[PDB]
Amino acid sequence: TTIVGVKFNNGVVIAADTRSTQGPIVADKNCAKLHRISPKIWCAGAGTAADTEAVTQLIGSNIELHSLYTSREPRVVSALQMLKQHLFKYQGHIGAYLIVAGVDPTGSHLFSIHAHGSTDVGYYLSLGSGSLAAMAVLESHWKQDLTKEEAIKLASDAIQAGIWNDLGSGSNVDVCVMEIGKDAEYLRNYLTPNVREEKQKSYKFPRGTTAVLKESIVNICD
Amino acid sequence: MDIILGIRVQDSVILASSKAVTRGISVLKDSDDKTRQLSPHTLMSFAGEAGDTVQFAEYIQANIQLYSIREDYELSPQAVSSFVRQELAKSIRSRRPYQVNVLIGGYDKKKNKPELYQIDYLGTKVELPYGAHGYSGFYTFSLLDHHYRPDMTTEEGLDLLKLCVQELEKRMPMDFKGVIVKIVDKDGIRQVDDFQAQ
Amino acid sequence: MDIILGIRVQDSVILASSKAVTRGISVLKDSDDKTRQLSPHTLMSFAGEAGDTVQFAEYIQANIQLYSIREDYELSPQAVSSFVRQELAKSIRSRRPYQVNVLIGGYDKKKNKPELYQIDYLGTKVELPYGAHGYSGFYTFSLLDHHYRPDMTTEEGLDLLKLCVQELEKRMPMDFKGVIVKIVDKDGIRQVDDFQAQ
Amino acid sequence: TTTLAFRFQGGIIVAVDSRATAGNWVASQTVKKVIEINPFLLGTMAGGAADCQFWETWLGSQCRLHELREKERISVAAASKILSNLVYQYKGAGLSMGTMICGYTRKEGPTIYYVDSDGTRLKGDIFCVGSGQTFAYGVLDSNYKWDLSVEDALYLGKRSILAAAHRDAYSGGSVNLYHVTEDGWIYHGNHDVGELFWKVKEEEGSFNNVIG
Amino acid sequence: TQQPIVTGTSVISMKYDNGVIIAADNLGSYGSLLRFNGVERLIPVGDNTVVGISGDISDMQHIERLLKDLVTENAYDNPLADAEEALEPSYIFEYLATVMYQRRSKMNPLWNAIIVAGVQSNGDQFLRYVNLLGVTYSSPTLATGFGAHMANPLLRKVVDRESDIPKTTVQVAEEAIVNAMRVLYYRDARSSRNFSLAIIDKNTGLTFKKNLQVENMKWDFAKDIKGYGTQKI
Amino acid sequence: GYDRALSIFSPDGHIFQVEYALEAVKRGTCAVGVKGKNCVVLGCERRSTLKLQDTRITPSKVSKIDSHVVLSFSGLNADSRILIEKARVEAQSHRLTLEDPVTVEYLTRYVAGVQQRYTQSGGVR
Amino acid sequence: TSIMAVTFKDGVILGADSRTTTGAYIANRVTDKLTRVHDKIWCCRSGSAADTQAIADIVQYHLELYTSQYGTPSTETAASVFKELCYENKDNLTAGIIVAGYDDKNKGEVYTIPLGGSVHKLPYAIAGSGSTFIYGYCDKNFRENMSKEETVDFIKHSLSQAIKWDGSSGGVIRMVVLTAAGVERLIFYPDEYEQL
Amino acid sequence: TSIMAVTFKDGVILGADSRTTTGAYIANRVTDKLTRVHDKIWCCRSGSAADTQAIADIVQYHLELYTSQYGTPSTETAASVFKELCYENKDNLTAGIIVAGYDDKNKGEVYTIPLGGSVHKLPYAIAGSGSTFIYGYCDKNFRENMSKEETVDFIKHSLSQAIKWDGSSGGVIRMVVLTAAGVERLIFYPDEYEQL
Amino acid sequence: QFNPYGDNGGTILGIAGEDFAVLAGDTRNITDYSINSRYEPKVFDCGDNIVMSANGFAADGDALVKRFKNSVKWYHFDHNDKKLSINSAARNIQHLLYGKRFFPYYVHTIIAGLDEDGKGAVYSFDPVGSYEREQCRAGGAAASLIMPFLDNQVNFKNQYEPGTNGKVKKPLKYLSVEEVIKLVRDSFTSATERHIQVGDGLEILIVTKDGVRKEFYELKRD
Amino acid sequence: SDPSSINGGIVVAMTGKDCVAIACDLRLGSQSLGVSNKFEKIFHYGHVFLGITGLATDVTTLNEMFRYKTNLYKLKEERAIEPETFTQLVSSSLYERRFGPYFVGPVVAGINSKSGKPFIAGFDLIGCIDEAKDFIVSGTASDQLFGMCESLYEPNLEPEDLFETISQALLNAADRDALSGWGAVVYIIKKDEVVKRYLKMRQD
Repeated sequence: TTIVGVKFNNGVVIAADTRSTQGPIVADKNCAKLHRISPKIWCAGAGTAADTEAVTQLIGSNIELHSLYTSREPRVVSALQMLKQHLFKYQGHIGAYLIVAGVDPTGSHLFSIHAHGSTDVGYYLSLGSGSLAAMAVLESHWKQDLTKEEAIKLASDAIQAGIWNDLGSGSNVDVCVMEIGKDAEYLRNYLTPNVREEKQKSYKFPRGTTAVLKESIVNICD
Repeated sequence: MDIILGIRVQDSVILASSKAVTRGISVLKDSDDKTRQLSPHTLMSFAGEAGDTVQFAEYIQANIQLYSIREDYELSPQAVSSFVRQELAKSIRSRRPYQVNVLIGGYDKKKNKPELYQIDYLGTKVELPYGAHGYSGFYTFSLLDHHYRPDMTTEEGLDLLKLCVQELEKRMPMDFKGVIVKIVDKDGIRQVDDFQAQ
Repeated sequence: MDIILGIRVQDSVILASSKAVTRGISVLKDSDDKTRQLSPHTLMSFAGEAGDTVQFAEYIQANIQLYSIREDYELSPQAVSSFVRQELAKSIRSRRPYQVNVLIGGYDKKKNKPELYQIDYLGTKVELPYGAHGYSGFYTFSLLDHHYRPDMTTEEGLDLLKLCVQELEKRMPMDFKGVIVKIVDKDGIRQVDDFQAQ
Repeated sequence: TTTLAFRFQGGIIVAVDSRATAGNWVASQTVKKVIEINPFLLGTMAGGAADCQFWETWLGSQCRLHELREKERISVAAASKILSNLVYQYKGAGLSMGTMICGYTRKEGPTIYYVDSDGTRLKGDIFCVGSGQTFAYGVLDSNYKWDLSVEDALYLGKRSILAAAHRDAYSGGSVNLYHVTEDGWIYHGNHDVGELFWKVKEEEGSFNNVIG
Repeated sequence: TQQPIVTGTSVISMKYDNGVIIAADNLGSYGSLLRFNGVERLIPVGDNTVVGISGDISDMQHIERLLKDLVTENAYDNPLADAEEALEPSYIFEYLATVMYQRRSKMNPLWNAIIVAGVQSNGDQFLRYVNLLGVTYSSPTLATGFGAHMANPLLRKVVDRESDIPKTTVQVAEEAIVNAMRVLYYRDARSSRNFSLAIIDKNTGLTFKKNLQVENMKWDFAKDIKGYGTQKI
Repeated sequence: GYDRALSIFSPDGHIFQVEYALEAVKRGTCAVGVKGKNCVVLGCERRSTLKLQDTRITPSKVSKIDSHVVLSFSGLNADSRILIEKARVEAQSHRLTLEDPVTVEYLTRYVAGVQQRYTQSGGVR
Repeated sequence: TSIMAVTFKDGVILGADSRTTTGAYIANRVTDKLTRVHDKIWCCRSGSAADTQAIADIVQYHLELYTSQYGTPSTETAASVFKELCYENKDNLTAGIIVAGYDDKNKGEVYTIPLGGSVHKLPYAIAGSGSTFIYGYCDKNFRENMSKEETVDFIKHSLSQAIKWDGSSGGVIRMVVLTAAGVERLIFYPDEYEQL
Repeated sequence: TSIMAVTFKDGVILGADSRTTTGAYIANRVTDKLTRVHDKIWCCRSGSAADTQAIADIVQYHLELYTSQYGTPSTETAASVFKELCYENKDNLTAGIIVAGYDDKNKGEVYTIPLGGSVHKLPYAIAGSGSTFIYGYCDKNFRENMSKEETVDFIKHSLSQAIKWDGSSGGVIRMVVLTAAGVERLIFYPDEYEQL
Repeated sequence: QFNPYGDNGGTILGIAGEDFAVLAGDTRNITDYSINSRYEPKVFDCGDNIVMSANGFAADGDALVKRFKNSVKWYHFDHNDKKLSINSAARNIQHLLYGKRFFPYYVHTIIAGLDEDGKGAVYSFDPVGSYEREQCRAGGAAASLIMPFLDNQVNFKNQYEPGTNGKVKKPLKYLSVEEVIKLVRDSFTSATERHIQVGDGLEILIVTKDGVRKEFYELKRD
Repeated sequence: SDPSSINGGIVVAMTGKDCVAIACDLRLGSQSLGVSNKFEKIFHYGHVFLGITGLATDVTTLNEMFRYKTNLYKLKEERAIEPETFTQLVSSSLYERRFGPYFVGPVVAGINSKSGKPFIAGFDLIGCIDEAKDFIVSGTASDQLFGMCESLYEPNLEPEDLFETISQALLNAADRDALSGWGAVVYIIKKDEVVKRYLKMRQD
């Protein structure tokens, strides 16, 4: 997995690859690693997939309930505090590593959280097995005061570094832009540089090829 | 382990269970009945860990008898087996699981058909024409896979077991001191006191 | 382990040895002769580790036969036993020791007296009225401690073994598939082909 | 793996399966587990593929040298002991093999020897070796008679391996048959379990459980 | 079997149109202690080959001695030692690879990752890697340790496949390598700012640059970062 | 350490040491063997250079290699022992591995090989 | 990590490097190890980031509720809370914390809570992997009552050395000045401290 | 243990503490860690006493036979012998040796052979458990070409600090001065260096 | 503690035609989650019309190939330049492998060529020398994904004559070099999709009575 | 040792044109010993189908559980649960046992009764959802199934064709796995009808 976060002059963007894997086998060639905590707080996660997904929804759920209770927009620091205290409580057993970003009444934010519960703040971050390939790119092109477009490029380029150079990463690039004044825009499959070439042959079998022993109708209606 | 075999013929279920109880270097008893009657038409054989074995059997026996008196009715073999599977399935994830394997043979008076259920200590249940627990299965499954027929009479079934028991007495390393055979059919449960030479 | 018994009566030494050869889950053979004749009046029974067992027996056999031909004479039972002890005592401190236990029964033509030697794989030798290796000793030493007499005839000796073998077939966990009995006396070594029911 | 060999009136029957595995992975369904040491000596193979193939092929080379040296066909006993003694030299090193040396000499007649990597060497009339041995024993033991027909014996053997291929997850593929008479071994075909099972089921009425 | 004590980090390299470039910082680490700073880890052999070594420094010094001997020995009864019969980069590599595999095969490895860079006599660029396991491979770009994770992605953006070599100039190449060295300085905790770089060009020969330093580093944005989440001052 | 070539060819193609070895046999007491239709008999003569021996203990001329094979000889007595011992050991080794006593031709082929080997090995006569 | 706190004439200063690693990889090169638990009570964190962050967050909470009820807390009290958490939970924590605050009655104070959970009040304190290398240097150059400028210099030099030898330390040098005047953030980049 | 070698204008000086421990017990408080392998080639031993002693004894032997045949050996050659033994037998040795000699052509030279068996030529070198504490101090106070008196002072201070912080070091501070003038033994007691 | 082995990924495939045979393999070589090379040949022409690949631990595979080639060389020197038949090479390889029975060449090796009747032949080996001649065989990382495919598409397993009620098995008509190359390419594009250690490039060596020919095809680089 | 390798078994699901297919083998063994060749691993609640590979006792327990939950769902919701919804119910139910999971590999297949759209999904033992449009695989011969599916599969196959493809994938993958096979059943599902067929395969 390769997930990144890049702050720009008026917001923040997060991106991620789309390869899911069990050991060396690719289970999902196009999963979505970008999760929504609240409409404008998005999260990307690496590590135990079920954990990043469960922790994201749990905190997301409480963030919604909190927002309704306080009649205010969710704040990134709240998702951060709730996530970390939860992960900390479980001493690292909830293998969730996340890069959480978003905009709220106080501005734009970019944070990272580790399974044990420590948090970081910065202008550009990357996590996952592609972490290094991506960070190499970010360390070579990041600059202060990037435009929304420059940020998308930088982020998109980082995820690519991962897709190509990291075996734990591949397929497509999903992006999500969060600009201080507008709605957050999720760009599912913003890039798709790995389309399978047309197969050399068709393996459609002649009907009757398979030997059947018994046949019957199944009752679905009650 | 101990020998726990079961075979469902035409109108009945036959259960053969070894008579030995060995602890370490000594064979403490040679007339052990590794079975408990759960209801007039349901019999259960068991083998496994020293204490868990009987404690479990008697526990299940008690519950079925309680059900029988409360409802003045006899749960079908399928129902009793489902209850036992769930009990073992709870057990496997508890502090100290019951390490017991069982065969449940019962005659379903409502369907008028014999039934044989095999359930291991993990709560793995499967209904079979014939079953076995432990090392026995290794020499009796192919035997029965060969000499078994659905329409066999109770008598052909007993001959079949005898054949199993002989294979077990030839190739098995342990002396399980023979078996105790019991028949479950439309008329209840009876024991074949003459298998020591049938 | 296997059953290796030996009993020295009035004018002979009787050696009883189990016939089973079990590997894991299967009893591969039920007519195994766990003995090697070292010389016309010296017999050796053995039990232990799978390969070491026979390899050792035959190795000792070969050496004794070589001695016999070189000297045109038969080493006394005491001498043959001392040679075997030293062989095992060397073995215990080598790269891979022979894990073999043995009973050496021989008739000493010069003294005109039967002799029984028990030697374990460490090279521990002791001369006895009766001996056993493995778990057997646990049920046969007190038996013999009770029913044994120095003046017993070869016939009383065979009755004594039968008594041992019966105790072993009642309390031992394993099915050793009976024993092969051999008599060593002033006239050599002969086998009692009828012990399966004597 | 499942392999058997048994002595009867018409000589010796030798049957083996042909599956090879590495864990749950079925590496092969077409492996030869019977090496024809020579016109009158067969060797069955069970355990590590390499260990068997290598050492038994080597055994053959040793038998050939015996014949050039003694101007006489090696005895089943002497041939089996070569392997046994070799395997014993390596005791403890990790060789893994359960083998059967089957042959026919004028001097010994039909003869079978069990030889494993533990160093155990046994002469007998019936032997089943391999992860599926118990399954074979169950079928073979309950239908064996010294007086079977070369036709029936062949079948029991074939049927015994079938039984094992069915119940043992580590046995399968096809059955390779052999008949041993003083004029040497006679190959009796390679029967794919894939078709043999159904045929036997129908014609015999057994395997009554499985649905067809 | 052993364990490394004093060590050297990454060795990055790539090949351009006329030759190959290889670099390595001058640090000799001892666990987390940045103990030595005057450690040259680029071993020049003759004038057409440069050997970059990472891993156990004591083993590196040994490999160094081996190389000096290979040179001395090749000169024996060799009137063409400085011409047709001079040490080729491929010879030097096959030698070292032979040694590496023999040692791992005797269960007593030379705890290193080595990259042999150079130009063959027929002008061909030579770049191959060998480590303590005896494993070997070639690629338009090669890096060891940390450089494999961070340098390769950057360098492969300049030369992704073979066809990109002729299109790459010494300047573009040397620039990519120098930027990589900076990146590694940012994220590799066992790296040094000072490093050596060497170019082996089929025309200009062997250029060995010493005492370089990572420059143009961005650190200013650090001032704007306070706390680890909710802190504002 | 000592490996001088003692048995070597001479100009006419003879190995003098082997030839002189035969002269040692010519000097030894006579020995004979005739095979019947169901037996083989071995006769040997007894010297008389000195008579006052103890025939009970004095080593006999006919030796048993195994229970079904015998070996008589003519020549150096001390030398015969070496061959007899090796023959006896090989006899047992053969029973141990082939599980069958040696054939007379086999046991013979073996003794002969030991003798042959001593004609082209260094340091030995 | 390399962190330290130094008391001086006008109050106290806290300094730290900015490198956090996970193995040999630099997970963050601009970390801010100077954490505020109260207006004029800060701390330096070493050990498990997850643990020290959780610790600090709890402490900040306690001093905030304390202030609500009893006014501004003494630096001694802040150090007591850290201690209570570190000592009582010593089996599950890997935290080495330097506490430094500025009071008006007590001027500057420095307390160090090492691994066990013990508390030690000192003129100045150094800690973190890189600290081992500057024990000699700091012992030889520390003087009580130095001037702000002198103190900033002492910390700047000491840490530059720690960063020089310890690979677990590096990046920028951050400082926090605590005096009656208020709170001042200071930073120093490699190009400056590397050449001292 | 805390030992060091420093090259200076007139040659080189070797210094060391005198404490050898087996656990927390001081087996010897007056140990002489300054070992002579040749007239003007000495070394400082750290690690296994048994190993370093055996090493040195072998080296002394080699330099003695070398001298018999080829005259006085260069300090570089002595360091090569130590290396040969330490590298080739790295699996069975726990030795950290500082080699320092005075030649007429090369003046003073210092070589350090750490655990692996690698060799490093340096202006000066520090080693031993106590050395970690004086890395910062020594880096900040070492100057090339110091005078004998300045060098003795540098070593005296550096070690006094090492001894101050490392419990595995202590006792007296021993020194050996190697110059064209000859060889001079120096000693300094606690009462003096403890108050520096 | 030192581990003498490593896993360099990759997958190889060998199919035998009626008068030809192929040995294919991706050109990617990896270590953990990094790519060492996108092009590092792994299938070799060893002379006497024999191609071989020893997949698994590269250093081991290389030493084996190297040893076998040197074997062929000496075979000529010692048997009047006689050609080494494929069956003979197979036996020779068995000894090479088994010679290291107690410190194995951690590789799954396959060789391809033509037998003495001109028929296509494929031989595959156990890490310690076990071997069998076959019609086709996949080896290496994706072996478990490809073999099932080859059982179905090369030996028509589980395939029957439509309408024969699974009573008649699909006839064993034999594949042409063109049909075979399609199966190979499809096998690798499929493998490349689901296995993170397969990709970059595919190189196939074709053996006919005229010698050894090579074809190369790109593969997804993610 | 490995709960997921004790009993053996596989399950695979594929989408087709206005149809879906879910198939499984019939084996249930204890290590090498084959025990039952009637152990089906596909179940259904309403029009939603669920296949489960892994530890047999958990396969059974989970089935009894989802029947229990889907029954109450119908009584309250007054409508049969949909594929999408059920997938979520399966996921949360698994994650609820995060630190003491059921050792299973579930697979959901069905047609949304309201949108007619075909649906399939897979899960790891702690509930992580894998939502593929083409095919989901599970079991001891999953590597094989991945290889077979990736090669044999192609979009919008018709019911009669998807049947051939799925059966060929299951069958050939099962035949390279010692713990799978011993019978097999395939389910062809369409908005209105569902056909169930038992395949003929090797019994070794």
